Amino acid sequence: TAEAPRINPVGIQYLGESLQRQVFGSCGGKDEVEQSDKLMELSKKSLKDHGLWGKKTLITDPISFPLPPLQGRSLDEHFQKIGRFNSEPYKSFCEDKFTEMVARPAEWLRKPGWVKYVPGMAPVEVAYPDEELVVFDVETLYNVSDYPTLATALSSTAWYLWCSPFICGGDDPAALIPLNTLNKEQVVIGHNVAYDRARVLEEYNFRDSKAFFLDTQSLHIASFGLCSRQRPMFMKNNKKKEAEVESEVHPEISIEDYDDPWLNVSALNSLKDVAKFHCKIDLDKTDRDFFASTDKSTIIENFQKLVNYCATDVTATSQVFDKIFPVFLKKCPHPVSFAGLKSLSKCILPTKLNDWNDYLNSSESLYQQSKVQIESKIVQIIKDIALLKDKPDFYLKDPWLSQLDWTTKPLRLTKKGVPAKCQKLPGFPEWYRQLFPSKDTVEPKITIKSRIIPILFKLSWENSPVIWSKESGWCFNVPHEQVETYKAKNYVLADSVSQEEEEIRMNNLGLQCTGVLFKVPHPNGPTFNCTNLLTKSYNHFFEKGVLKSESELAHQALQINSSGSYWMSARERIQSQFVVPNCKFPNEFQSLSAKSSLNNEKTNDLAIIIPKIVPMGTITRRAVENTWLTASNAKANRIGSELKTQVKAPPGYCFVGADVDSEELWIASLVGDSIFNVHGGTAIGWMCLEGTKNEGTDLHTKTAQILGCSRNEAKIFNYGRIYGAGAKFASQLLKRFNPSLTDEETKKIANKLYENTKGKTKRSKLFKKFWYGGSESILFNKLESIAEQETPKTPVLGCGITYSLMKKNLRANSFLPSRINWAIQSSGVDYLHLLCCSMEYIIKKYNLEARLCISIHDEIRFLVSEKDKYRAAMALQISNIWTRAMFCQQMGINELPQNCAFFSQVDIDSVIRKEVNMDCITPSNKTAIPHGEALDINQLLDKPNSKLGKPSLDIDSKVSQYAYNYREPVFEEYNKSYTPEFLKYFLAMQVQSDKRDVNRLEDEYLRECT
DNA sequence: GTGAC
DNA sequence: AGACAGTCTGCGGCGCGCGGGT
DNA sequence: GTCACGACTACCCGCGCGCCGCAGACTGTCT
Ligand SMILES: Nc1ncnc2c1ncn2[C@H]1C[C@H](O)[C@@H](COP(=O)(O)OP(=O)(O)OP(=O)(O)O)O1
Ligand SMILES: [Mg+2]
Repeated sequence: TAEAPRINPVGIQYLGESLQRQVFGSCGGKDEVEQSDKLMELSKKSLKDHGLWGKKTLITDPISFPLPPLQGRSLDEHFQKIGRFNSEPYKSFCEDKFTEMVARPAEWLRKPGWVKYVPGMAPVEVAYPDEELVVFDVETLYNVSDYPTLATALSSTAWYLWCSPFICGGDDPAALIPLNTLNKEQVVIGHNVAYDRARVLEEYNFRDSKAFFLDTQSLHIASFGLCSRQRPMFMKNNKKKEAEVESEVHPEISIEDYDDPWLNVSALNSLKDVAKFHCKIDLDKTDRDFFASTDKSTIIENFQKLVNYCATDVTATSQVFDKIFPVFLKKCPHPVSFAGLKSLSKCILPTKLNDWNDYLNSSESLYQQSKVQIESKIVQIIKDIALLKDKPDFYLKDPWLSQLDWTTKPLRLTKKGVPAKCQKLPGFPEWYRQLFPSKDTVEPKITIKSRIIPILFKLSWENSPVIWSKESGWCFNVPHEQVETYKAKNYVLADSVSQEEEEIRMNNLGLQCTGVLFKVPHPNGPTFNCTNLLTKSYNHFFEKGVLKSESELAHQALQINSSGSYWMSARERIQSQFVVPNCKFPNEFQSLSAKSSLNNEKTNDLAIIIPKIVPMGTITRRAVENTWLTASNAKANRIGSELKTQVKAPPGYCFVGADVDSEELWIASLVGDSIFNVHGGTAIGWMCLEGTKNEGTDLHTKTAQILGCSRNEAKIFNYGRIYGAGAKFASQLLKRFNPSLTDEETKKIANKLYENTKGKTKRSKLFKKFWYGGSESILFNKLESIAEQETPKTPVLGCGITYSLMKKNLRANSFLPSRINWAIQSSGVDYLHLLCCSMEYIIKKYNLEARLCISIHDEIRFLVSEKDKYRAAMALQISNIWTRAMFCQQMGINELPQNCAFFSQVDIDSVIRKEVNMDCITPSNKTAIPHGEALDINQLLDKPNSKLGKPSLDIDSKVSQYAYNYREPVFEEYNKSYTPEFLKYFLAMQVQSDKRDVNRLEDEYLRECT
């Protein structure tokens, strides 16, 4: 009948016979079990200590369907051969690059288009440079338009200059530089090259391009780190540079270089600093103001100077690249890294123009309408208050109005005449004067973020007025009788200095002391001070009634603060995007499919945005985007949060997308389970693999149900406990999730959870310090151990770490937590690169009509026509299973669990959102969007027209030419240092639950070693 | 300052 | 009719709190 | 009954507000 499931000694299911044969081929691991039996016993003991032995898991029928064959006897051979296939011929052009540079022409000619100069010959006019490799730089007049003005290119033989018609006697500034990227394969090298790519004429096509734009900044960051640890490590570099510039003498003996050697191997990200560091070139930056002008006649003069400046920039960039590139080849030697770098350097965003303009208009209009309306009333209140200065008796009794500086200076008199020398407001109180910045200002300025607002809005805490102090922040007065009682409420007294200042101010104003000052609590802790009382996390106190106001505008101010902060943060970046319409370039916007079959109706409003993506902008080799990878999600009360819904597909096309499930937790569990060689050998690995997302039995959901919070808050809590957070911070997090709890309750819960999770600690001379008795002790010990190696490498692809964070460059300020995080956060980049390479290979092999659109970390999307949508989903599933099998085989296990093999959901839609069934109603958008479609593996297999067709025979013939070289895995290199007796005794001690047993094992080891 | 020696 | 020494008067750079994302 | 350093989520982007160091114009004796 049906096939029977296969189960380990632990109740975990594996793949079926067909999937096993097509993925892992034939393998045998029977010989390890004889050594593994002791480990199994240890694992069994651990599983009995936490009560997970004999507990049932999820068992389902096996899945079997045919797959495309592999190109080697192992996954490493397959991936290396496909990487060499996808990396050519750009890799050959990157090498054999010229070293000597040709001479510069004496005079430049002003002529529209492309002009080529060859030493010894006359200048010529050309249509395209038509070169394999060039170095490129672009200049533009940004205050006039977004279109380029001039450009220069350098090759191995000649020089090229491109001039716009706008500076050659024209009134139309809309022009783009042509390079024939749709038919000629080429490599263009530049510094921040995306900004230059955005100004190329033939890049505005839905059909794929054939040019590779390479960036030196990403190579420099990935190689040298730039001390970009986002800690005052970055501050010490600037401080040391300031100290060196201040000193006019250079002593032979150097102080603080012994303590911090890494100060000598770092620079900044700007091109001038990189050139000064690597190539010792002093690059002057003075002419950059000439491109800030409004009149174009300025550019007509000083033409030769500007062209020479741009050519000097080109020369510096070439000399920097010729030194940077071999180092990058040395640190990252796997072809998949280069293929992923090429894949992530080409992205496109199709939009529409009128919708974008309407969205911008509404988003600005609502914001200004709210802001002006509230500010008018605040100014009116200030005007009414400032009129009573003539009666000292009325305001000297008010508890709030008595804290203002009611002092007036005399009017100056010069030679018995009016001086009239910049006197802003004579004979007025000081608090009123400070509102006006200068004499020209006629109306006082005020904002809800000002400091005197809790004085203008009479605020009370526990039915007591608030008092501003110098040393502390906001405080309130409690009489002597109840001082002990409020100590039961865990409030904290202020320091003695503020007490003395309060005493002297009350003696100056002429009253007697009746109590003491208590501090308003702060969310972070008792040490921090409170400075603002109208921000987030004070709304709950306003709802309860602890914070009270005598004015109705406090609640409206809180609403306005909650509603319009993200627009205030991102308006300038959102409104300054470069959008190119269809009506201006009618010969460019070509369709993805060759058989267009006309159908140009109702397509009169189309646009394309090219993002400015830095492929490697972090120490962990992640990509950086300032606008599109920092975009908010749609919310019911947030203005302008519908940004990502503005990306729309043209008629006849759609978006197919996916996102990886529980990514880095799975990687950490795999690292922890690699010691025992069996999936589920540790308690956390067994807890992670028991259920699936579709049944609502994942670890994040269970944590949320136990803690009584949402799933995102559970994700934060779980990712906070790992990477080294304390119990006090966990208690503060629990307080912030549920603000109705008591301090002791949260402390007890956090203490119990940390005791159950991590365990206890032991210090021994032989085995240093180690955790024991917990369900995640082995994982913590392994993560601590792998970060102290001499040459740290990524376990999957073998990428190296930056020079700034290596051991030999550090004697103090170890920066330990980043070195702990680095490997786990850097494995995701390799995951993404493998996924992209697999998708590119499948698309090229089976002639699908698809192209990558956007990749936000572990989320990816593709633009696919209506005919090949389910084939694209199938290719995504195959890529996922290949990547997971690669990860499992590299770490030493030749099996894969069935539950984690495939994506949970695959999304097909027409816009970009997080969930298909979202109306996306915002305060600025009043129209709902129809829902999309989401599919799992069984529903995908049930549908027709989802099967791949006939393949091309020549692709495999081209792939088979490349070579394969065997390499040894990273953990196998790591395991050579330790003797097996040390390992077995350490593993035996890590699973014990009492100090006496560990001491006995240490004594037995000491007796055995002799 | 605080669980471990 | 300058000389110059006090004597204010704003103006710009810097750090920090506070929000968005995986 | 002492003790010896431990202890610490991570990676990115950017704006408004208070604070302080200076460049510049204005009297006022002074020659
Ligand atoms: N506060 C955070 N701290 C550390 N890492 C985080 C944090 N938030 C997100 N990440 C990291 C860990 C994730 O594995 C990785 C991918 O992001 P994300 O998809 O949001 O988490 P996830 O994959 O575990 O949940 P899900 O299964 O719903 O996709 O980014
Ligand atoms: Mg995910």
